[PDB]
Amino acid sequence: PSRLRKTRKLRGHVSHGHGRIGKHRKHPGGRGNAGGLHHHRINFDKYHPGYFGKVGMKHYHLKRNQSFCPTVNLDKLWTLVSEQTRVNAAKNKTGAAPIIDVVRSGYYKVLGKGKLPKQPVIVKAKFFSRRAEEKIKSVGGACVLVA
Amino acid sequence: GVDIRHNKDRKVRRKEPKSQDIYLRLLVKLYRFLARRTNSTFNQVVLKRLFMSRTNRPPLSLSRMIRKMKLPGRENKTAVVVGTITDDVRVQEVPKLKVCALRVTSRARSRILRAGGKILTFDQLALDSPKGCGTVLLSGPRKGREVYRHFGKAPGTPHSHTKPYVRSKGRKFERARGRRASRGYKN
Amino acid sequence: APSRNGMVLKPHFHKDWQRRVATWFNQPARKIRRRKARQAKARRIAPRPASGPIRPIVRCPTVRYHTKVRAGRGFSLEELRVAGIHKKVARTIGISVDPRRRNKS
RNA sequence: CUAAUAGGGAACGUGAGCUGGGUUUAGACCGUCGUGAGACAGGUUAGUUUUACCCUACUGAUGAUGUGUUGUUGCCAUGGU
RNA sequence: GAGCAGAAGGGCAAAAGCUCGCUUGAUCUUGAUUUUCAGUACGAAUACAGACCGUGAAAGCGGGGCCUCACGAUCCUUCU
RNA sequence: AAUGCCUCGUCAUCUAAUUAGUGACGCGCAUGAAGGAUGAACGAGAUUCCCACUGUCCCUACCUACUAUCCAGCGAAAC
RNA sequence: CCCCGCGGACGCUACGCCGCGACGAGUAGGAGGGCCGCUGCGGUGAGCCUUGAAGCCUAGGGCGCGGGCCCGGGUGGAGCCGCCGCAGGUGCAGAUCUUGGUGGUAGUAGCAAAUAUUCAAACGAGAACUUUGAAGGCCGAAGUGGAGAAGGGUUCCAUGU
RNA sequence: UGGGCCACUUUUGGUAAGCAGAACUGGCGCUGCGGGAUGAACCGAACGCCGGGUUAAGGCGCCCGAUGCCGACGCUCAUCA
RNA sequence: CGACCUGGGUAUAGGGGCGAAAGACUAAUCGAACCAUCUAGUAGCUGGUUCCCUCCGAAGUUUCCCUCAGGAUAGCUGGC
RNA sequence: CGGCGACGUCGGCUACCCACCCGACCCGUCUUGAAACACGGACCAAGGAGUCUAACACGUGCGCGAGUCGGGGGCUCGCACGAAAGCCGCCGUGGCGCAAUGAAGGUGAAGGCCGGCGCGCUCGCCGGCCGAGGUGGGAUCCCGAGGCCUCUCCAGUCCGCCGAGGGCGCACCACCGGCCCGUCUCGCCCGCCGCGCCGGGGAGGUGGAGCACGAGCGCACGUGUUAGGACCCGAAAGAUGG
RNA sequence: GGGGACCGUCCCCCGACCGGCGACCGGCCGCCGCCGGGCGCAUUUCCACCGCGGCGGUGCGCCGCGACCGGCUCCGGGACG
RNA sequence: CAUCUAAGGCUAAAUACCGGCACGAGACCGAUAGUCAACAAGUACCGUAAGGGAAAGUUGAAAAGAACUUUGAAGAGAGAGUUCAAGAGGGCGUGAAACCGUUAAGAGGUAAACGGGUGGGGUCCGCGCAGUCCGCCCGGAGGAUUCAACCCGGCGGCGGGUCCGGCCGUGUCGGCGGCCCGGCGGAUCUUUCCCGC
Ligand SMILES: [Mg+2]
Ligand SMILES: [Mg+2]
Ligand SMILES: [Mg+2]
Ligand SMILES: [Mg+2]
Ligand SMILES: [Mg+2]
Ligand SMILES: [Mg+2]
Ligand SMILES: [Mg+2]
Ligand SMILES: [Mg+2]
Ligand SMILES: [Mg+2]
Ligand SMILES: [Mg+2]
Ligand SMILES: [Mg+2]
Ligand SMILES: [Mg+2]
Ligand SMILES: [Mg+2]
Ligand SMILES: [Mg+2]
Ligand SMILES: [Mg+2]
Ligand SMILES: [Mg+2]
Ligand SMILES: [Mg+2]
Ligand SMILES: [Mg+2]
Ligand SMILES: [Mg+2]
Ligand SMILES: [Mg+2]
Ligand SMILES: [Mg+2]
Ligand SMILES: [Mg+2]
Ligand SMILES: [Mg+2]
Ligand SMILES: [Mg+2]
Ligand SMILES: [Mg+2]
Ligand SMILES: [Mg+2]
Ligand SMILES: [Mg+2]
Ligand SMILES: [Mg+2]
Ligand SMILES: [Mg+2]
Ligand SMILES: [Mg+2]
Ligand SMILES: [Mg+2]
Ligand SMILES: [Mg+2]
Ligand SMILES: [Mg+2]
Ligand SMILES: [Mg+2]
Ligand SMILES: [Mg+2]
Ligand SMILES: [Mg+2]
Ligand SMILES: [Mg+2]
Ligand SMILES: [Mg+2]
Ligand SMILES: [Mg+2]
Ligand SMILES: [Mg+2]
Ligand SMILES: [Mg+2]
Ligand SMILES: [Mg+2]
Ligand SMILES: [Mg+2]
Ligand SMILES: [Mg+2]
Ligand SMILES: [Mg+2]
Ligand SMILES: [Mg+2]
Ligand SMILES: [Mg+2]
Ligand SMILES: [Mg+2]
Ligand SMILES: [Mg+2]
Ligand SMILES: [Mg+2]
Ligand SMILES: [Mg+2]
Ligand SMILES: [Mg+2]
Ligand SMILES: [Mg+2]
Ligand SMILES: [Mg+2]
Ligand SMILES: [Mg+2]
Ligand SMILES: [Mg+2]
Ligand SMILES: [Mg+2]
Ligand SMILES: [Mg+2]
Ligand SMILES: [Mg+2]
Ligand SMILES: [Mg+2]
Ligand SMILES: [Mg+2]
Ligand SMILES: [Mg+2]
Ligand SMILES: [Mg+2]
Repeated sequence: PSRLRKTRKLRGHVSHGHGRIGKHRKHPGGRGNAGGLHHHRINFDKYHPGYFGKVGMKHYHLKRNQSFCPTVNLDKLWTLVSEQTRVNAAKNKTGAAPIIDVVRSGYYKVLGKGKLPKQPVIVKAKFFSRRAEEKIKSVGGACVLVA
Repeated sequence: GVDIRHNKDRKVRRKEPKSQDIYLRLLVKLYRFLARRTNSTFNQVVLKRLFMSRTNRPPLSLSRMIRKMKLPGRENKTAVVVGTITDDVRVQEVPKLKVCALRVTSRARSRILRAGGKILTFDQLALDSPKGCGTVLLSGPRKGREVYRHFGKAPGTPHSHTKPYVRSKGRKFERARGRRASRGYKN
Repeated sequence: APSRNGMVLKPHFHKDWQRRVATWFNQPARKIRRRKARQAKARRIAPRPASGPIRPIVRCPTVRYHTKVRAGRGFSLEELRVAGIHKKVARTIGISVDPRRRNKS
């Protein structure tokens, strides 16, 4: 809505909010990111450190599918299966542990943030972290690798 | 003439909700009367939070609510939040909670009710405790927002750990000069 | 000129973009035209499936998608050979055939 | 020569008053400087000087107000000198 | 009232000057701080901490010059 | 000297009187040889003088034509 | 246990109403409010209107701090407005602004290059200018004469206005 | 916005300047009002629309509000007061 | 009477022509014609920038910049 | 309490003209300073200048919420409206968020208390519990001795208010710890189909836009910055083809 | 692959106990009110008119006067310490 | 090790479309706008040429477009007539401002104009010109579907252990009742009865 804007309130004020001394001119200072090393250097250094220069090795023809490895933490591991899977295993008299295949749910790596409830579980994944495997074995579970 | 300054005369605060939600305005009418006609400071805090903007009323997760209600001496008390109660899927067991919230997520509401809990709106809370007795007034994390990572001292100053505004994150985006001693300086 | 904190923005509008702008006001008409052509084609092939030929089961290539299965271009010649279907009769009875796809497993 | 041939101001009075010798465009010559284009508070020659009918000022020319109309003869305020 | 390399100012006497003896702390490192300052950088400087050393009988002192000046980004190159 | 700052150079001549002209001199700021120096004829070229001639002037006057002026008709512009 | 009386003002669009206290300059600039204004769309006003819409004019009556608005009179002759939202090519004194129109100047400057006109008559409503006649003059054959090229294109010639 | 300027006082260059350059506070710029006849800055005082009272700085022959007080004490005569 | 004047027909075209030379002339245009387009070229520079009331209310200073008629930066401002 | 009232008077005036007293220089603009002998403006009418797109940032409103979003496609008499609306769910592909850090190879965020043991060696095998530590502040909330009452009292019946002190402490702030990735220094152990120039672990500093019980996503609006003709008008120029 | 069982939600029912008849509704009662029709037909009730009537409210068509009270203010007398 | 088989050829569909033919629509513009062009517009006109390029819509329902008389040489008038209207008369809907003529009123030697304060005059306005109104009471003289209380009927409002139903929320059991004789789901178990190794 153009009726809610400052231009309706600036009718009758000669400078339109841009001043009488400095006026509103075309491009004082340059166009775009002009002069980022000369007369806008303070702004670029203050808010964008690291902007200028090269760092690291360049790699031609990056295929992002090769490095596709979504990760899931331990605190969300039991959300990949139904609540019925969880409650049946908890009240199970035998030592049967459900299998959570994180690859089926769309994750490849199991990271170890958080804590697990105290009941065994078999976790299928492409990759595990050291602490994720340690906590899974702590609750009596097992880590099994898939490809 | 009087030697005074007028630049701080007008106090800047919400005197009413900027929202046009008529259900929020009705229970603002309710708690405006309660704050005026009682001596309870609980009603005054609740009323001023009803005026507040959404960023000033962050959501409260189930885990944080459970943790604050598990502190000693808070049993059988009503957890009141002026805002949304949100499910947390990182908690496995939900105790019996009595809660009053402006909004409750569908899944958080189902979990609370299965645990044997109780959910009240703010008009039911007024009937249940007009003076707000036996309540635990909680708030969500106010600074749990992405904007607060960018706030603070400028990223290009020493000892500042504030996130810069970058379109993309990678080894080519704002990592060379001013970020490592090998390229000019680090600070 | 930059002003306080901000993002270094690089718009790609230095190249007379206003002379090549694709508006989409014919999108609802294109959806109607496609829908009418689909209906007309289905009427043309009277009892035959409206979608087209049957496509094979195919695993998606990369490591991002090899857990997923979709429809391929056509049945390979080794598949038709052991199914007992001639590779020239297959297309006439609604079986799509892809002669350039092999079977690794 | 004369009594004397005092010094000055008025947008260094005065160019819709003139003139245009000088300076101060474009042509050209000489000396000096510069590799050169070119330059010279150096010299020299040739080089378009537009408009007033408006307002005021001023110069003159009719008139105007008041004595009822109209005419003759007059006075002198004031200004110049 | 001399000298301390140099401009000037400060400082300094069994010193910081002069002469000897032994040496390489003018080395390897991470942070913090001061100075200019926007409390950005560079340069310079201060106080530590961890190595490895020098010197001295030792306490200690020393990571350049008694202090205040003597210097230099991105990109590229070159060496380790 | 159309080339010399000092400079209105110095001397002579021209005049009553000449920063002008001509002749002469020359350590010449900074003349000079394919351009230097001469030399008739020529020139809407620059300069000085003399005779004659005159309203250029002393010192203005008068006359003629067309205007301006007034009238009938017509009728702008600058600003 | 009010009752010989059967009764008792207003209010509170709560985005409303009421009370008390202090305060009030403002360029550049920012913000808020606008029952200020223009145009169009969705709703709504059982809206207005040929018994007279819009527009315009008005020594008419008023309201508002103001932006502006309402009403009377006249002209006009066919459409228009209020409220809730929505959307803008949405408000002018300037820009040596653009286009159009109009003043003062001003009945002014001016209608002054190449010697020159006059008398009578006719036609005609009307004659300094037309026509005829009579004079006086000019071009003076390198013409103000008689013919062509280029260019023009019917200006040629009659008749009429 | 990133042209400032002015005044008391301190203060540098300059013979000086309504000059140029600093420090401090205030002002003008952005500010009207009473007074200084007049005036960006001085003196008083800062401002919604008004009635009454009283003042500031400044005044009270007449212009022009207010001494039209029987004001006090002296000083001073100027033919540029 | 000549290196004379002149008609018409031809030739030379824009960084080109033509010039007994003046940067002259090349259709009133010449130290680079005219026409259309790129093109609404760019402008730290000049001019303008349209209704009302209420509230708050500055700066001409710091640092850096081929910076000195401009910016970034801190300061001063307003709003939430 | 008085007077006065229809063809002459009564009241009114913002509005019309005129008179008088005081005040009063012409607006716009740049500017330290304009009435300026600074520029533009003879007059009137109509037109006339911060826009739209994209991208960010923050604020605000709305829906859902560890998710969110169908925008591309498809299905629905193909069509007045309707080019709308509705729906899809094995159309969520995908985007953004949910994980960071390193140039990369890669790695990748749980502790606290009570016990027996090697040696409770700065510590390794377990047990039991609990589930992001602690300090100082901290709205709110909870307890609360003691008071506040009636016509009066010996003696409790029910609850309301004030209340010194005490307690649990939201959000947030300061600080101290802890965890993850990079990089140093020191050091000793462990693993085994590959006994390796193999793999893992510890302590103490330090670098990170991190963790430490999520807050985001979509839509709308506002403001600011930017690229675009970019608030409007304005060069001297440059190029292409005639 | 089908068919089952189990679990989680649901949608209807067969019944009772619990809180309510509610802002989900009817029937009976009880109280109250209104309306219509009778009866009541006159010291009641109502209607309209008159008094230069009174008590209230508002307000005088225009122009004016006075009084006392209160607020603010400028003055003047008198007396006491 | 993987993957294809160059240096020959054809091929629809989905895609594009500011020219053309024919259509439909619009929160667009409304005659200085919208195309330059609403109209005899790429026209008139300009330039040697390449090229440049306008302005310009509206009587009335119907021409019923003013017969006739009269002055004038006519333009132009005065009468008359048509029309609802010519105060619509062929560039004719309305008809602003600037500017001009005339009439009326007022004024005028410090150029006008303006702010504040009054005064005078004028034009209008006021149903101005004996000045509001209405509640109760008192008195006077009059009228009347005539008042209270009762009866009949209708309709409401409020209350009632649920008086009676109908129910509503929360649980509560046989699940008789739903994988045949009720559904939808589940990353829960299974033929240990059944169609594919
Ligand atoms: Mg302003
Ligand atoms: Mg203006
Ligand atoms: Mg530079
Ligand atoms: Mg203020
Ligand atoms: Mg002079
Ligand atoms: Mg002249
Ligand atoms: Mg003159
Ligand atoms: Mg000359
Ligand atoms: Mg010359
Ligand atoms: Mg030479
Ligand atoms: Mg000549
Ligand atoms: Mg005299
Ligand atoms: Mg050391
Ligand atoms: Mg030292
Ligand atoms: Mg000479
Ligand atoms: Mg002479
Ligand atoms: Mg000589
Ligand atoms: Mg030679
Ligand atoms: Mg004030
Ligand atoms: Mg103000
Ligand atoms: Mg506009
Ligand atoms: Mg205008
Ligand atoms: Mg004349
Ligand atoms: Mg003449
Ligand atoms: Mg002759
Ligand atoms: Mg001839
Ligand atoms: Mg002829
Ligand atoms: Mg400036
Ligand atoms: Mg100064
Ligand atoms: Mg200024
Ligand atoms: Mg100020
Ligand atoms: Mg002031
Ligand atoms: Mg004054
Ligand atoms: Mg004075
Ligand atoms: Mg006063
Ligand atoms: Mg005075
Ligand atoms: Mg007086
Ligand atoms: Mg004296
Ligand atoms: Mg030349
Ligand atoms: Mg241009
Ligand atoms: Mg300027
Ligand atoms: Mg200006
Ligand atoms: Mg100036
Ligand atoms: Mg001005
Ligand atoms: Mg002046
Ligand atoms: Mg001038
Ligand atoms: Mg100017
Ligand atoms: Mg002008
Ligand atoms: Mg103009
Ligand atoms: Mg306009
Ligand atoms: Mg749709
Ligand atoms: Mg996916
Ligand atoms: Mg704490
Ligand atoms: Mg810490
Ligand atoms: Mg911003
Ligand atoms: Mg532009
Ligand atoms: Mg160039
Ligand atoms: Mg047009
Ligand atoms: Mg029109
Ligand atoms: Mg005529
Ligand atoms: Mg009419
Ligand atoms: Mg007309
Ligand atoms: Mg008139």
